[PDB]
Amino acid sequence: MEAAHSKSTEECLAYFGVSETTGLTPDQVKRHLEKYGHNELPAEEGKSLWELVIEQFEDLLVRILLLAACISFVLAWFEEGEETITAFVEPFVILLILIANAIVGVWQERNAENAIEALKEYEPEMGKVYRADRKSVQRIKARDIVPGDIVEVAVGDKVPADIRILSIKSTTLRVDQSILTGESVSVIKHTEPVPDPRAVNQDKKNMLFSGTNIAAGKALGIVATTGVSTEIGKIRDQMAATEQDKTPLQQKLDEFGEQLSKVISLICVAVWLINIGHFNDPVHGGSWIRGAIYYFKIAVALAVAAIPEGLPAVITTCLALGTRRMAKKNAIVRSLPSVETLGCTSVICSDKTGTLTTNQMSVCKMFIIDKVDGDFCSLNEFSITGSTYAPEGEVLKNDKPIRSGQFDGLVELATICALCNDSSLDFNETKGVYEKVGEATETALTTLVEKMNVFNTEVRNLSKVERANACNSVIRQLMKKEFTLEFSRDRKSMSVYCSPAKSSRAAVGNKMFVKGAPEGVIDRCNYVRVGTTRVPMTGPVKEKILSVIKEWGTGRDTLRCLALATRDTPPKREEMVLDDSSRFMEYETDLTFVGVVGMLDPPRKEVMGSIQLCRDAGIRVIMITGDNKGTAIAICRRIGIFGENEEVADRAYTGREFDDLPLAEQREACRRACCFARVEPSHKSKIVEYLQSYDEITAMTGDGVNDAPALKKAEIGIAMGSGTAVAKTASEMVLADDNFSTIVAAVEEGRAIYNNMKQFIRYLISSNVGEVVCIFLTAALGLPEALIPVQLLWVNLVTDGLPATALGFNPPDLDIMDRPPRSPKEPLISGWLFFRYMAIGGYVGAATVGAAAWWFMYAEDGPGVTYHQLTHFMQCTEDHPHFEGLDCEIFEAPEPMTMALSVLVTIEMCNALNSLSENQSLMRMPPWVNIWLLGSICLSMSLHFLILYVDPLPMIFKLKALDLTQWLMVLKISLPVIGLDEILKFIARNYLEG
Ligand SMILES: C/C=C(/C)C(=O)O[C@H]1C(C)=C2[C@H]([C@@H]1OC(=O)CCCCCCC)[C@@](C)(OC(C)=O)C[C@H](OC(=O)CCC)[C@@]1(O)[C@H]2OC(=O)[C@@]1(C)O
Ligand code: NA
Repeated sequence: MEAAHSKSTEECLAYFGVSETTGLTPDQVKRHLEKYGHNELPAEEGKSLWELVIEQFEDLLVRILLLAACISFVLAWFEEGEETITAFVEPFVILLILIANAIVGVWQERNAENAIEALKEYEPEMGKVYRADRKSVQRIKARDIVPGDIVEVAVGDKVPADIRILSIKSTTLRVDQSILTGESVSVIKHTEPVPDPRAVNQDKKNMLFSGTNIAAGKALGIVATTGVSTEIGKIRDQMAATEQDKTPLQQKLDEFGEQLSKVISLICVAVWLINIGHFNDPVHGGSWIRGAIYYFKIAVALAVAAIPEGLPAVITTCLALGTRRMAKKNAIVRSLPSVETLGCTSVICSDKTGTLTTNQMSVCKMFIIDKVDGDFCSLNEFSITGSTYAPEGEVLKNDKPIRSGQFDGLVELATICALCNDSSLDFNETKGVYEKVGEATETALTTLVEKMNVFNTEVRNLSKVERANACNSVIRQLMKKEFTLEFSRDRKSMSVYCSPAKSSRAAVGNKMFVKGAPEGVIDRCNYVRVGTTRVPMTGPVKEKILSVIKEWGTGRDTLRCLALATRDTPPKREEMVLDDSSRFMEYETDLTFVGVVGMLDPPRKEVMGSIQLCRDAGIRVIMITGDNKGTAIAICRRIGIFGENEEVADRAYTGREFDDLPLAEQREACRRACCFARVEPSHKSKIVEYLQSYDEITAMTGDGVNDAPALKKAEIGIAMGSGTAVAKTASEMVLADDNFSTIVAAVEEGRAIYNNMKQFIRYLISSNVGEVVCIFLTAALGLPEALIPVQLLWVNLVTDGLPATALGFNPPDLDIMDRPPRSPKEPLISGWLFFRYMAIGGYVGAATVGAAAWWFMYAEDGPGVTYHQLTHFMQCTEDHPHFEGLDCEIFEAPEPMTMALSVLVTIEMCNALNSLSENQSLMRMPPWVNIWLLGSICLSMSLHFLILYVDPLPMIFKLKALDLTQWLMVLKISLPVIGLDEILKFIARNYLEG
């Protein structure tokens, strides 16, 4: 039964055909188990180790590298020679990267925990049932529990399934439904049916939800639903059905792989098309076995030259360090790729209480009735100082200190606040401050009566701990609390039944003290306290009361108002049913209005400016609160969301108003709203969807399992540090200090990181562009290989990895938050920038190839080989007289490759400096603006010389130490790359900035 809350206890027992006294028969247990299944959320997909390794080879680029590893392995096999010490090195390194890449991918899934499995933390192992096969209670496995089962719970027990309460054996039953919401304040349950079939869980006062705890009491019930059909199971299904898209960077990177694959293939065809002329070569002569190895050697090199092998490592490093940085700013980011998404945040939906505000309640104002004389009326307004829970403050009338005891109305006022209260104070000796015990709202009343002191009790003589509950205890000794009628949202109030102390043999003198929302309470007030006297409630007076309430709540005070009334003649104790909470409003009628208290939940000191930062950054901020629409709007105006005098009729909605709109007007409302009050449980997810329908990168806050699907759906789900474990696991970021300002600080940091990420991404890919051209040129012209896979890998992983990493430490722009959010579809390289790297790559490709060609020709250490024979170097071993001179093995010399490599390295060191700013020249933004970058370049070169001198290394990379003259030639051809980019930057700054 999904609607068991609306059904009577007799109807639920009738439905399943079960006896409350005996329970389900063994046949019924069988039939119900087979029908509804076991009481458990389905097990997650057990991704095996082998299946996990395979996923690491599903990426397009790692498959290309895998293919390039195979050809390299085959070529390292089928070869003539005895020097295999530098043959199987190349295919082994490529394989090592793939394996190392596969190791990391497995290490992540090993440590990653999804929120769906975090929900299984809330399903207990055991559960107690009554079945017909036994007299006493039998504790069985909770998964074996079925709908229709008669279950028993007690204090400490974790509720095994969604249960319709049948009988409460103890006096009262308190349940901790904190895993659903955030308020750990235990709620009271009953057995009477809840009329509304479409009632929310908060109002289902006769249900026990799977996962919650019995704070107090012991009761018997019948299982309504199990497994995924429970409230927590229905949430699990929503999360499982929620499909989270990849971050914009991941979508661009994936796009990059798709296109890099095409290019790689295209080039291969191009190389073949250029060498079509080999079809006109005689079949007799030459070597088709050496001609094939050449075309396969350059193929392997082409792949390695294309893939930014070091990029996924550099990205991860930047994010991990940024995460550590954000952690110090109270922002705990859980997913590394979410850092980018965080910087693209266009809309931030934050809860008010605890985040936008301090959740530190404090009574600021209050008023009683001073005089009612016909059409004439006067109130007595007061003000209270001190915003802390400490009993340190005074009461003022017109800014003048007054004694509360001199007002009879205020004595009754304080009496209500002390007795109609389930909270208290406690001075912490460890911290040294007064902390709250219970609800923040009720505790604010506890603090108030300590400041008022209507009886002028000697409180300056007491200690610090005894000072906490002083004036309260004085009032408690006056009236004896018989019982309390709990709060309920249907009547929005609570009350306490009290009898006088000195009254052992009497039945006359009882009083009821009511508190709650002003509207409902005042409507039930037929009388008015004027000091000790009482007058009938009249029109003009009632309006005078409601007006001030409207002013305090909707004004710049933004106060939450509570109405306090007393029932002078409460119904007889015997004529009251304390189990039927439906009759409570009736019990709280014919009241006498005493006064109204106004309390403030002050906004954080940093929220005001943080909101403004968002306005500057084009980030819309939406408030979600429990306040009424009027107060909600007022608080928005106070914190700067709304202009103090701007129209907001179409920018603020209640949950009910939002439901009354058609689906078309709902989507429209979300694109312009900034304030949601009294929101219904399903609305957070709905709002996110609508925001996503406008392609908004949405941030969303929450702290309970109720908000879990919304947190998972939003691009950046945000959880509170004081929040639940499931909410945290369902989020992308955790606010350690629960502060809204932490969010904004995180977004700014998110922008700074991605800007630097744009740099080393474009820097590394730019290098790969130049490398490919080098491989293409050396294949098109038919030149000996200038750069080999082993060398290119060292560059892309180490030599260029260090400057790339350093580019992630580039100083952020000063106008970071003075710019609109970045469009997710904004490409990393396009337009004139595409042309720049198109030119730079062409330069690098020519410089590296040219440097190798320079050694074969116009070099002293090199031969006098002409161009015509350098392109036909594969024919020197056969057609000797055509190229008579030196040995044919000189075409495999290590010197020209070192010249190419050193040029590649040097240029990329220069291009790293060119990557400090996109358009700003080095004359405007010097290289020493980034000290980390300069240090990285020094290290990269030190590692370059490392593999040039340390004997085991230059053999592996096929390198030889360059002469001073040769090194000069490297600088002659490398350094002017700065001038080239400088010109291109100059063209961008003066002929494109429109
Ligand atoms: C490693 C070497 C090059 C070949 C390369 O990256 O491939 C291209 C390709 C994949 C794109 C291009 C490259 O285009 C070429 O260089 C083609 C010329 C071929 C010359 C050879 C002679 C026959 C990028 C690299 O060119 C330069 C000019 O910047 C820019 C950009 O890249 C980005 O925006 C960064 C990716 C996150 C992408 O156009 C990108 O694909 C698109 O989806 C984007 C948006 O990605
Ligand atoms: Na999410």
